[PDB]
Amino acid sequence: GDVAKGKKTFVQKCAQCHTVENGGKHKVGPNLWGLFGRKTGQAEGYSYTDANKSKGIVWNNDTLMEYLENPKKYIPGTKMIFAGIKKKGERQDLVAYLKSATS
Ligand code: HEC
Repeated sequence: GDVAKGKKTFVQKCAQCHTVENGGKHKVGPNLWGLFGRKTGQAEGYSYTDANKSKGIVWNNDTLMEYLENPKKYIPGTKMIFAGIKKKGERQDLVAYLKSATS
């Protein structure tokens, strides 16, 4: 996806609850550094719900694309209160940015 477009999407819809940089602070949600290739709920020092921690899947392009379309559907009981990015293209660009900004 388009990294530049994904960045603006992140700033507009995710930034209020997330940071992505290495050593980033946890806000409403956990810092996202190192997300790809890691199982759900593994950000150091963040208090996740049992649901996010128990999902047991590995975050990557395919799981992030599904999750971001409807967070609560993928992880019922999650405390991430966000409806999701409905457009696939917008979601793909966001994932592209996430991959670039989190490593
Ligand atoms: C606050 C109102 C939020 C907004 C807007 C977004 N997210 Fe979030 N996110 C939030 C919380 C409180 C949590 C933890 C949920 C829990 O049940 O513990 C999360 C979690 C995520 C995750 C999973 C992280 C992990 O498993 O380590 C991802 C990948 C994530 N959030 C992504 C994300 C994106 C890309 C957003 C914008 C579209 C976004 N979130 C917004 C709270 C909030």
